Amino acid sequence: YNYRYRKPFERDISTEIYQAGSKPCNGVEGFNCYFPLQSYGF
Amino acid sequence: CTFEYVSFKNLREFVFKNIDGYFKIYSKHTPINLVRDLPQGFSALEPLVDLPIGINITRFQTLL
Ligand SMILES: *[C@@H]1O[C@H](CO)[C@@H](O[C@@H]2O[C@H](CO)[C@@H](O)[C@H](O)[C@H]2NC(C)=O)[C@H](O)[C@H]1NC(C)=O
Repeated sequence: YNYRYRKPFERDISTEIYQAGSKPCNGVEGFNCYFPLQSYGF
Repeated sequence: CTFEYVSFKNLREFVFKNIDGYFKIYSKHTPINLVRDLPQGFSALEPLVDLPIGINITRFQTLL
């Protein structure tokens, strides 16, 4: 589970949550508020 | 944090632009004999550096 993913040649390491709906998530995980990096599971 | 690099009379002019994650700098240094405003005249800035920063910019600030 070490390897992770979410303009040209951009890089974006910001750790802020998916505000996946109208909720201001304030870093709290829940419905419409999800951690921004997935991982592979090799 | 992935990148690091090293290298009124004095009017110094610069251009800063970001394209495809490169940061491009052009410059020109000249004497002048004026105070309130940029002198009415012409010369071209020439390229200094072309740095592979890969980073987003929308705001900037100057250090005195
Ligand atoms: C570069 O930074 C700007 C912010 O300074 C980003 O623009 C925002 O993008 C989000 C995407 O969801 C929008 O909700 C905001 O309305 C945008 N704000 C402004 C001021 O335009 C931009 O997307 C960033 N680009 C990259 C590739 O990181």
